[PDB]
Amino acid sequence: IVGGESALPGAWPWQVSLHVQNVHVCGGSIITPEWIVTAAHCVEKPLNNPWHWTAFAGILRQSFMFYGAGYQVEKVISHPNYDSKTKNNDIALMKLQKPLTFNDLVKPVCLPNPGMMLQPEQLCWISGWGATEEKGKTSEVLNAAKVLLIETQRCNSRYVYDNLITPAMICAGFLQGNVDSCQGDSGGPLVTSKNNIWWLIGDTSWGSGCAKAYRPGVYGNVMVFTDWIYRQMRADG
Amino acid sequence: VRLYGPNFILQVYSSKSWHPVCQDDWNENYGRAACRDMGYKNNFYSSQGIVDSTSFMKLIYKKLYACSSKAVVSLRCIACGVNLND
Ligand SMILES: *C(=O)c1ccc(CCN)cc1
Repeated sequence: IVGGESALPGAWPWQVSLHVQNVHVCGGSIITPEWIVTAAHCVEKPLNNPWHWTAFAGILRQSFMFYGAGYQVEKVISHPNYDSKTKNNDIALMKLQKPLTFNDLVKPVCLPNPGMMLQPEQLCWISGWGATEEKGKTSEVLNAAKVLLIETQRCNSRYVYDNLITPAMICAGFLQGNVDSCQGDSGGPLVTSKNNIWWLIGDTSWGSGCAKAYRPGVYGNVMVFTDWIYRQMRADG
Repeated sequence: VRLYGPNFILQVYSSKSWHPVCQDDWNENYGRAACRDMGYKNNFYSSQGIVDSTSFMKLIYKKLYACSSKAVVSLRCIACGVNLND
């Protein structure tokens, strides 16, 4: 998160840090006690197997995420139409071996329903442990920032992403830059409040550099994938 | 089966139309059936009824046919979407 501020305790209780080899790699979003939504690009070979993955929930600071205290991931499921070249359909699921215990610091986000009728420039939040500047290191503390949805037409224009923004993608940020996601934040949440509920609108996916003008963040459009997610969750058993 | 919009309106598809479900006869035991059907296992939260498509569906999720009787189903399968400042 470039241009945000330290998250408060329990502000973003669905945010998890996903670790490989005892370090933060990725963000994710809790949707059930056992199911976590992330990006497909995070679990590309050679990180497709569940054994490499642990999840920390409910902890703001990396230095309080202790070896052996995380949740072992048991299943990794990438979207069948994930295309690594274009980053299209960049959503994956992780299932935990043991369910999480919900409390004040650890709670799920709502999957989006069709008919959300979001504003074209809906006010959203992003959170995570990504760099706080382009090419920086993992942030010790979880950060969050307000961003607006950027309209697809505008995002696909010649001076922004030029026809790279598909229907399974949504853009967010500011075209002046300064506030954005960055590396480490990927797989993490883009959320918005509506009707007094926080909804998962997107999963941090891709874009060019961090916090540069005309180079916003691109998110997987979780609304287009909810039915796949429901099928995945139903099939498990 | 699906929940539609920010009020979680249980709808069912033809068999090019979705049609909500009447709160006539509904209980929290029929609520769980639609939730498991959606993939949520033994997760349940609330299944209240709310204000009204014109064609509805009255009474697991193949026991209904297109009706009218005041109030539709609002199904929440999980307590989600809350944080520090509510
Ligand atoms: C993932 O870590 C990731 C997502 C989006 C961006 C682009 C922000 N302009 C970078 C990295």
